[PDB]
Amino acid sequence: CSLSPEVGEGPYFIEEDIIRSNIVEDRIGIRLNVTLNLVDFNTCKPIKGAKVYIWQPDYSGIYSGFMDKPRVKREKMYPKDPRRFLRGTQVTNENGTVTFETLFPGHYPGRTPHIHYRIHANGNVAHIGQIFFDESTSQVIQSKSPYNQVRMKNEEDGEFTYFNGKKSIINIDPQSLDSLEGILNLAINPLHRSNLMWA
Ligand SMILES: [Fe+3]
Repeated sequence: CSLSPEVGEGPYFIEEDIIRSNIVEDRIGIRLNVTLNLVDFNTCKPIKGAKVYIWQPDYSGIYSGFMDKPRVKREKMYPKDPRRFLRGTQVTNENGTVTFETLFPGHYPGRTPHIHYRIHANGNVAHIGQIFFDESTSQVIQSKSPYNQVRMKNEEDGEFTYFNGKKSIINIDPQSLDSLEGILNLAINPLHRSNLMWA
């Protein structure tokens, strides 16, 4: 129960209700279950009814909707393809929990591997961030197929450094090396209006 850090949205958010737990579609990689537990910063009690969005690139660093890897611009970015793999939304339960069935993310050049997330509560964009991986685990996974077929360090990454990525690393249960299980506990502020959206 300390306020989780926020991190810039980047350019590839797509504001669509795709409410599902399994976001893999046709993508290939290593299965990762991402469980996020949300509490209200103020009370430390779980937050119920919050919409959690995640989005991430596939193993070779492609984002669905931006598969033609277009030029990035400060002005509002619009997806060209209709694919939505590796994107989803889940609504927190009584316990403040959502779980997604995803893959370990690939990454871009000039970025460390991560999964984005954005949370709506009370019709406000309450919190935007990024999920990072412990260096040892990331190294293990990147040595396996298909991740090893195409890496900026956490500490080289502008976003990780500037926005406290250290407090935003997902905890992977090591014995889960059938499918990986990851837990990240977050404390957010449902009254906060984030200003970290791309537009
Ligand atoms: Fe990204």
